[PDB]
Amino acid sequence: LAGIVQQQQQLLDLVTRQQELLRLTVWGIKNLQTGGWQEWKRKVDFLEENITALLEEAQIQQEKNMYELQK
Amino acid sequence: LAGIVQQQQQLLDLVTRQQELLRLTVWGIKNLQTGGWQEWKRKVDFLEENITALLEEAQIQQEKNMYELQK
Amino acid sequence: LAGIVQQQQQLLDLVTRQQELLRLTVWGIKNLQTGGWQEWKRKVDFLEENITALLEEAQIQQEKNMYELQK
Repeated sequence: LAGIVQQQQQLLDLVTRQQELLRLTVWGIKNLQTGGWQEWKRKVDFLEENITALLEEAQIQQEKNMYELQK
Repeated sequence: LAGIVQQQQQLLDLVTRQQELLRLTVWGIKNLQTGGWQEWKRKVDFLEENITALLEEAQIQQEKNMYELQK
Repeated sequence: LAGIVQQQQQLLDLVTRQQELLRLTVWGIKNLQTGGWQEWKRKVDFLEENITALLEEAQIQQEKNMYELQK
């Protein structure tokens, strides 16, 4: 199971890095933009906040899984 | 294994949410755009369709894993 | 554990496909862009390189996990 848990850490790191890149693409689009943009912004803001929260929760679950593994 | 299966659900939720954000960034780029854009669109369309299909398959696999766990 | 390992492959495939889509959105933004863009580019380049490396590492870990499973 150590390999499976390690793979989950690698996937978590990948999703975290992809979120960093997504944040940059959103910044880029907002910078180029300055219709339906008002609502676009509201949705993007919700997703960014929600994903950030989910990453934190996934990190906590990773730690619990590692704890149960190490114990 | 319950924690590992739960972590897979959290990663699936993260990728799903990131796809929602990606769909919005693609919408934003298309809106700003209106060269090599014709082919860019074809590739983006393929990826969006393929990822959507993969998310469905991952959800089904998650359910099967949860079933085997619960049983 | 076969189902869990298979689910990790599905998540890896999802993240890989999302990276392909992210690469396209970055290309699109760069094409539309032509301030803080110089640094934006430096950060995006770092993330693209780092994520590519992480995908390779995740693929290797997937293979090791599958090996231990098959053996």
